[PDB]
Amino acid sequence: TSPDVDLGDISGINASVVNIQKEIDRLNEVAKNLNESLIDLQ
Amino acid sequence: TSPDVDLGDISGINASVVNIQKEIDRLNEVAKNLNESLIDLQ
Amino acid sequence: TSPDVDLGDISGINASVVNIQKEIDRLNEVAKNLNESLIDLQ
Amino acid sequence: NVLYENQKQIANQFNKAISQIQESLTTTSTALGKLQDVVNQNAQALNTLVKQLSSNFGAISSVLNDILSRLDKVEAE
Amino acid sequence: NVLYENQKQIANQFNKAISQIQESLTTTSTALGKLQDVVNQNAQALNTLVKQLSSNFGAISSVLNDILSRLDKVEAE
Amino acid sequence: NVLYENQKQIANQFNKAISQIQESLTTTSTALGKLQDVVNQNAQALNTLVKQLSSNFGAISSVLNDILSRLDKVEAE
Repeated sequence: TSPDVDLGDISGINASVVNIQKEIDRLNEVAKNLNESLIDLQ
Repeated sequence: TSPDVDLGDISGINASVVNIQKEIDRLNEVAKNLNESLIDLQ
Repeated sequence: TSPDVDLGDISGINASVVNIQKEIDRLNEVAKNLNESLIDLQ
Repeated sequence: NVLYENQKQIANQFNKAISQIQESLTTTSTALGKLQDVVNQNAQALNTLVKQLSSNFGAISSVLNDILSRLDKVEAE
Repeated sequence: NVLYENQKQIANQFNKAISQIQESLTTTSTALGKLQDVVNQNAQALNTLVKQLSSNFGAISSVLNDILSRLDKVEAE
Repeated sequence: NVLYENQKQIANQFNKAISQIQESLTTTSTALGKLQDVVNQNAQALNTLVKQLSSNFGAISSVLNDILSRLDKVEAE
């Protein structure tokens, strides 16, 4: 009377996603804002 | 008359590679170029 | 006389972990150290 | 003239250097975006893979158990 | 007054710009930390997956071979 | 002397700060390189995994179907 095979359940293994959009966008903004940190020496 | 097993074909699942070498290299260059943005006040 | 199934051994496939903690920490430090690169014009 | 051009020295450098820094920031932003995109694609790939694998192991399990039961009976008679 | 305020021009900009740069550095650091965390979690997931898969293929292999041997014998008699 | 040293104040800071910024850029570059390397290694691992899995499921499928057909015939006679 053969025992059940009993394979392991892998369905709980999950890969996560990253969200750094806030940071990416902010870097572009800080770059644009360094325009009005430029000097006009007159 | 047993039906075919019909497993799902997983061979179309692909992981992508990233190429940011241009950016990595450019950061090192901009760092080296900030040498001649240094002041000699005389 | 049926030949052995002979599945491929996948147990040598390994994903690597990254360690950039030194760099992450150093960026925060350099940010804090740009306080005493600020001018007091008197 | 001398110390009036000393204030014109500071300005040419600080301007040019900010141009380099602005470029470094957008380059960093681009690099981070490219990493986010691949990291997330590969996450998706892995999750899809787990789905399909979990399906396939269900089927395999079920069929193996059925075969074992069938073969047991055929051997017992 | 004129060229004394020319040294007060340089200072207001350089101060404000360092404030922007300091922010850019901590933002970059935060982004890198978030990528390190996900990259490593997904590495772990993959390694766990390989463990479990290697276990399951061992079992499947063994059972298939047993079935094949059993069926061979039953067909040969 | 007073406002001539006011132009020597600006220079000591801007120089030292550029030294910090240059360091921040090479540190960022190093961090991005380390992430690119691991991301790509783990991509490779995943793709290798899919290859081997697709091979193994082919074999498993084929063997299961053969067993089922064989057992059908043995039960029908």
